[PDB]
Amino acid sequence: MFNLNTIYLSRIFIEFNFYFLFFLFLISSIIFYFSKIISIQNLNQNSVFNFLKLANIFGILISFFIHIISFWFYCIYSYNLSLNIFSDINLYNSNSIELLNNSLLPNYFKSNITIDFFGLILLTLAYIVGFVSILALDTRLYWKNIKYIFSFTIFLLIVYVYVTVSNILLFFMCYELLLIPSFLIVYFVSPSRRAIQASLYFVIWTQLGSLLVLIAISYIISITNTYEFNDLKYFNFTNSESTIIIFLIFLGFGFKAPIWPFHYWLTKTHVEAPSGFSIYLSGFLVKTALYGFYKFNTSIFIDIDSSIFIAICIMGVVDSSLKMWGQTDLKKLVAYGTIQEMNIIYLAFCWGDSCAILGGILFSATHAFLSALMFFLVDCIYRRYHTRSLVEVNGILHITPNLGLSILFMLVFFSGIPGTIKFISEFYIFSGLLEASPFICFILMLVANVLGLIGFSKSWFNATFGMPKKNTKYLPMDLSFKESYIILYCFFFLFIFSYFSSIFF
Amino acid sequence: AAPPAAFFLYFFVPDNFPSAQSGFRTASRNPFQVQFVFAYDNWEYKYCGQWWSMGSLAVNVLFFVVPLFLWLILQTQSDQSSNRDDNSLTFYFSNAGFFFFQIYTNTG
Amino acid sequence: DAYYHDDTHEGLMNEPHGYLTMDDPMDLRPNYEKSALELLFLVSGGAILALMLG
Amino acid sequence: FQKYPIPRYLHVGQWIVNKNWKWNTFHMFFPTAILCFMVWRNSMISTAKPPNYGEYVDPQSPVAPKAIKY
Amino acid sequence: SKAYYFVKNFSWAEVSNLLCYGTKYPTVLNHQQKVTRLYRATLRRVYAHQVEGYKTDFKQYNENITDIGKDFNKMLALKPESLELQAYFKKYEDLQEELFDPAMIIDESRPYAASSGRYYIFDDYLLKFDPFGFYSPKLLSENRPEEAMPFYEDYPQNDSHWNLWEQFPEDFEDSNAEREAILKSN
Amino acid sequence: RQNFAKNITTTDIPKDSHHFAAKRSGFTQTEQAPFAYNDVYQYPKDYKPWNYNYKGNGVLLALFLGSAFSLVAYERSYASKTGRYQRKVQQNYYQI
Amino acid sequence: LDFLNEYPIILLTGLLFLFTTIFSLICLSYLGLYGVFILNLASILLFWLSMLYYFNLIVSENYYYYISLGKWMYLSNGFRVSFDLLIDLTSISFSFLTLTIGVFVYIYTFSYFRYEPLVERLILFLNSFMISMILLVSSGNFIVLFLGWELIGLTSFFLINFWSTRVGTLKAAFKAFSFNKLSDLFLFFAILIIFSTTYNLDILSFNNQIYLYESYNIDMFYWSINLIEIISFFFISCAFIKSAQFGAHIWLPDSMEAPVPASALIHSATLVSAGIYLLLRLSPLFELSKYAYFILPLIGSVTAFYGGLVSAFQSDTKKTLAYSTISHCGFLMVSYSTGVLEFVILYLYVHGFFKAATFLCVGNVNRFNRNIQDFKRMGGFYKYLPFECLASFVCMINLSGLPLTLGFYIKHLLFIGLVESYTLYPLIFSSLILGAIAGVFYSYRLFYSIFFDTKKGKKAIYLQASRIILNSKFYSNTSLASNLSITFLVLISYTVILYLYCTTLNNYYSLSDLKSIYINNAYSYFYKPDYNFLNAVSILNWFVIILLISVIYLNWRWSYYYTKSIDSLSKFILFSFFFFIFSKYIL
Repeated sequence: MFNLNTIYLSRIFIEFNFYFLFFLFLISSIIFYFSKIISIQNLNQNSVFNFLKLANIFGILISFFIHIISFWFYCIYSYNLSLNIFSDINLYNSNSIELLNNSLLPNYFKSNITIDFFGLILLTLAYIVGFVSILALDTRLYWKNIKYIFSFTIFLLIVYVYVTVSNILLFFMCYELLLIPSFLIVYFVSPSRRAIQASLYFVIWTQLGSLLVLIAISYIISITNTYEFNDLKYFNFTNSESTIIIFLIFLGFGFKAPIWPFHYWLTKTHVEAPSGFSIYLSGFLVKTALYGFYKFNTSIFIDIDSSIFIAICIMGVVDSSLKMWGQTDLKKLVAYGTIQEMNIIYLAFCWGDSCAILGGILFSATHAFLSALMFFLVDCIYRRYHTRSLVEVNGILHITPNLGLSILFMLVFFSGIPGTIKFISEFYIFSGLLEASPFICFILMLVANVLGLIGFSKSWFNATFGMPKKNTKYLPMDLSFKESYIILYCFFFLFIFSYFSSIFF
Repeated sequence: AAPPAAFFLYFFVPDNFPSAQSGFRTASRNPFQVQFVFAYDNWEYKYCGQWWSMGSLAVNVLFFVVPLFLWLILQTQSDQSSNRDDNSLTFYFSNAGFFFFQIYTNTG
Repeated sequence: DAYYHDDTHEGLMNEPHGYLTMDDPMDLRPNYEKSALELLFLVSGGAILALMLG
Repeated sequence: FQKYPIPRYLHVGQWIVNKNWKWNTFHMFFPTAILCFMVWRNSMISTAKPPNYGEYVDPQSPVAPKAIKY
Repeated sequence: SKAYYFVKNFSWAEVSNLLCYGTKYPTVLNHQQKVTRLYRATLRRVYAHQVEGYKTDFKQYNENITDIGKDFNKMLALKPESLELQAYFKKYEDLQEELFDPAMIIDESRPYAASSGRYYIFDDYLLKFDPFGFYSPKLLSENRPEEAMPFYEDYPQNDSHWNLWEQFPEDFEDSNAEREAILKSN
Repeated sequence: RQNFAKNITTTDIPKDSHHFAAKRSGFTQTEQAPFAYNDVYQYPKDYKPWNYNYKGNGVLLALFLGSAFSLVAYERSYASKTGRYQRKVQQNYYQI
Repeated sequence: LDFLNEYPIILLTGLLFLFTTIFSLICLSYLGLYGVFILNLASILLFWLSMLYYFNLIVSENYYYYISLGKWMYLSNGFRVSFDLLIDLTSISFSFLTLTIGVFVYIYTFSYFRYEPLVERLILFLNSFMISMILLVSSGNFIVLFLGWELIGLTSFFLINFWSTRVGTLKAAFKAFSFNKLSDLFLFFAILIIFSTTYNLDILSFNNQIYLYESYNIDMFYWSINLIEIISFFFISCAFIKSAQFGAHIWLPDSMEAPVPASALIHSATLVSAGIYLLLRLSPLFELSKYAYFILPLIGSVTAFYGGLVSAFQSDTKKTLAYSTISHCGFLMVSYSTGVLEFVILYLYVHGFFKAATFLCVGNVNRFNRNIQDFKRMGGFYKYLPFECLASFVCMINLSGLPLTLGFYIKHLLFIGLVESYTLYPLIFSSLILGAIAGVFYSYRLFYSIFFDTKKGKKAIYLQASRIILNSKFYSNTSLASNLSITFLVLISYTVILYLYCTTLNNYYSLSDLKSIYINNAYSYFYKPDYNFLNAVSILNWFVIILLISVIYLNWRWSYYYTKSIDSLSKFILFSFFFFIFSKYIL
């Protein structure tokens, strides 16, 4: 009983959600600019900043809500579309349906909107992680730097255009557009003094990766004078060009999604960056490298052996997981966990368009929520005890017990109890790897799920237990409602997304 | 041992907005603890080639040659997959560039 | 035991006490973080119930 | 161990006695029993059992195990 | 006496020194201090093996402690540089080593005992803490301003900053009553 | 720093003034001037700081209505899926 | 009623227990000490009664149930797994023992920790551990089995490290945590191999189609390994880590600083039995495995000998019980290597019941001695803990396997079915014989040193427990509830063990089907034994008699009764000879 109404519902919702967000951003920006002369906080009760804050929060939430309904529409649409071509067995008829255009708004950037499952998963992750991160940045924004309240709406708009285009050039441009806001946030909002050099490291590594990706994109564009993913079906690349392109895109996207030899920038940036932006960087930003690579991996025929890339990813996993024991800073430990699971996800895209991509797609969201939760816990500890080092804080239980309980439950979920999506993603990827490489699968499993887990658990257990004897005059209070609800929502999302529709994945 | 007199401390950017949660009560820090906090970040090697023998030479060499070992093991198991007609380590191209669950519609 | 003291006589036997949350019961601030997070939970649950189950 | 004071502001569980524990026990026990009854009632739909004593499974009956026609 | 014999990365020499003498560095002790500490350690070990033992013989225990007392009384009157005193030290350190038990009974009153530090004791700073005023009265002024200081509000426990503009009841009458009254007057 | 106003207009802050009485008389030549306001917060006496003091029915009613709508919507969807105006109920049901 | 037989209420009562435990954990402020105690006691009693009703039906009659709660997770493209429970003989055998021991430990745990500030936390942790273990043994597919495996490791990490203010206990808990992570890795790799082979996770189906893959091989990078061998290797490795066999046992003695109810649950059935359960759950796989055939008897016998001899030298009561548990786990491994699945269940039940009772008695003694667990500072405790003395005597004579007790029969059954075809048979048999005789030594040492030696303890204990003002009808050094718990536990243990003995060891075989098709001739030497076998068992009988004479009549100290002790030994020898002559030849 699928008809045209659902098709047009899905398309209209996809386009109109973007225009909703854009009009919110434009109105709030106009109000901010034209209300005062200098555009800085007035430090009184009637500051425009207040309104702006609410506006931004409002919009994201509302857009997310619309997105959810929008997302559901797509699912049904996609499902039935497949059916409409699976059951067309008569040789005389063919599915020839041509749609119209909405008469209210123009197509942004003169392009036709096309969407896929992994793009909408990325958009949902952007929505949720941006909401959490902007909630975790209230205290950092103050006199003379309130403008960066607008950063996450800009991120949402850019990622929307990124995921809703079949233009490979606009794809690359939207991928490139994400650097300036990130650098500005690290430069102007971070409180630590060491963050000035960390931003430079972030910029230089990420831009080297972007330069490699740019070389590959220029290669593809010049050889095939086209900007559509479809036209690549009618042009063949020789062995040399295919090898050059695959190496360039792998290295360039592995600079951002940190492969083994390039994670120094990520470690420094997480150690020095503000907590909210750290949540955004681990939860969502690195995933932008997985998406683009996937697209460029799937549109080209490559006739090379993926053993070198698989070995690089596995070396990343082993190197990151072996370094967890000797970490006393909790934020660095969370960064290393992020590195190991990012490399695990990046491994799943080393077999092309095979069924290995489903585990990677699910584990991207799994890591997004796990990293958001871990960095939020680190932020709570840092704001409570004014430190994030095991040698300075322990016995988080017995004083503010809710934080300790959250730490222990986070450890359980990271260990991967069979009731959540971490176990599902591990099962997918490890089944495929065991069939593809048994000894490699065993080695990777032992290194990741035992040694790294033991180091992680030692560093986190020692902080939770003990006696907080040092400074009783300055000991803090327990969690607030905001932090409790954020942690509970992360747990709930993991457990309940273990129940998503099986048509996908 | 006497408490340290000079060590790396915490630093903040100019005009930083302080964190004032839970009444904004900050205690004095322990010099040994701060020294440990900032020691590893500022640690550096002293002469060229010091790393190789630092700790265990055999263990360090084994750690250094890990990626080659992984590549060789993958090559051997690829040999095993080739004769059994198993999944090889290649970028499979069976969907002709069609994405996973992608809307493919026309206008007009 | 020999010299047991009942709860009424025991002055160090506690009744339920303590603040559940760091939030001030008599806060005079128009804070909306809690309302936003309850909106998130309630709308997610409603979207699950009204769109996905059956 | 000898009892020692616990701060009033802490929501911790050392040496706590609730004077209204009987009604709370009632109001936590009975709805729990009802919820478990509903779960069990739902689960008995998907419960299997071997044939009873003195009964045999006819191999040609629909309930008997089946193969696949290729 | 802190019983941290095995929970620190000690060598046997350090543990033997701590068992025989109450310190890791017996070279900083006087002659009388060393003699008395060795006598106490020897008597403690003999009691731990011949009174609180497996099949304890009281008569043998009395004989051994009498002999040990005679020997240590001889030890006390000797001179520190004498070789006989060094031989006595070596003999009784060997006795302490030979009766060493990896499963020593540690008194529960010692700092690093098996049941030590099982409870966190709250001091008066935590007992008197009440930010919100349910248990202890809280002023609407939030503090008492001391002289030579300005009157400032206390920092709240939750600095959320996720606040709206000031909320007013609907149809709130907020006309400039004073200005209108004065302008009407003149 | 916080900059919001504390003298709200929506309601009057619950307080009492018997606690912390001022001196106002019998001063010496060396002691300090007495304080001015001295009012303290007053709690409703039925407030439990260790649990939500929630006595409403809105959340339960909303969740119940959502679940009931889910049930009726599923019934309609199943009836439509079988090509019927309403569900045809069999006379006997068996274990799955 | 036929409705009860057709639709089990075990699920309803177990769900009630689980939900009450979780809600008590969350809503602990509404329920005080008494509220939590009463609520969880009601739930656990209802669960125990329902499972006791169904125990007879599942064991004697051929009743078992397959319950599905619903589709749970997608684990492959187009594949979904459901939450399945299998209530059969193998599952109920572990679950009933766990539930009974847990009920009595629960009642005892209130008297223990009588005035501690965190009794509720301990009670709820014990409930959580029991729930996890019961869920583990009732698994219907491999995913639920893995969930239970990870849950028992996690909840035991919290019973250990209960004193969370100490990092010393944190180290001990972290040791077990690391060993459990290794166990989880091994189990999950084995499950991955199984799913890659057969593309299913249902246990029952796996037990019926694995024989079709006996002649299969897998390609490791330079090796071609038989499929059954590698799967059995990984399963046996994780079972060895959980059951604390030799080498991987070091985490278990360090687990003894947990409160004694947690030790009673952990060391008697539950955790240490988990590995054994795995061997019983997947019997055909290990029947078709060469690695199991070689490794189960050798490692089992070495573990039995090692634990038995180390236990006899311990002075800490909890350490003695822990090493006895290690020895009995080795004996259970050997009993499984026998090939008779009934003997394994009998050994499991007997050891679990009597070990739990011994832990309870030892815990009361330790509480009296003010947290000093070494009996070098005990002695003459009979007049202060008389019930503990007598109940402990009964429990130790049953646990040590002394002649004319219930624990004698499991040892005898183990020695009936031992296979003599192993290459390393001499070492295995010597280890088994040396470990069998070690029970008398540690049982005698524990009982005599705690209760009937000279006063080796501090004067404060004896003198403060004996003041004139304390003379009353209410006088006691323990609680009445502890005595009632131990008494009822012993009575229920005797009843259940006698029922199982009747079901398995009678001439009329009454036990339900064990779903195994590997049958050997072990029962023949139980049904129709021959002369040389009887002589061989008499040899070990006389060895035990000599050891008993040694522990009774040896004087290690001077005493006023030394000469009379020698005279009494001579009198006993002469009287035994004359009594034998009279009983055998004339009248």
